[PDB]
Amino acid sequence: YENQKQIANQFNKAISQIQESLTTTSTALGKLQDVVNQNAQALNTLVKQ
Amino acid sequence: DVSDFTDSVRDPKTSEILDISPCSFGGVSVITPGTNASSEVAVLYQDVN
Ligand SMILES: *[C@@H]1O[C@H](CO)[C@@H](O)[C@H](O)[C@H]1NC(C)=O
Ligand SMILES: *[C@@H]1O[C@H](CO)[C@@H](O)[C@H](O)[C@H]1NC(C)=O
Repeated sequence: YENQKQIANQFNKAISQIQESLTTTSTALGKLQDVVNQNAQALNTLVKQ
Repeated sequence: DVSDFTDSVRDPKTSEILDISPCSFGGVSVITPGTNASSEVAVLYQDVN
């Protein structure tokens, strides 16, 4: 309660930084991309055979 | 094609280029309320207009 304004400001600033890091570039979503790739590699070998 | 099927042909009389597409095929699913409940079903033809 005695420091509520500081906590609110740095909460808002942290959300802004997360938004910027998702905006500019993101390999952080590699795990969802990695799931996508091994499926498409699985079918490309099935058509190849 | 990549799986060694012919997809385009040239007409040996009029020299017109023709594309070849498969005839429709898919799966069939049967939706039932249960034999003890009723003898009716509904049919789902998968992946077709
Ligand atoms: C082949 O014959 C058809 C009719 O018999 C004709 O329309 C066509 O132009 C002919 N093609 C050639 C290459 O002579
Ligand atoms: C299915 O085909 C009919 C007749 O060709 C067409 O009117 C309809 O829009 C089609 N629906 C699709 C492509 O989802």
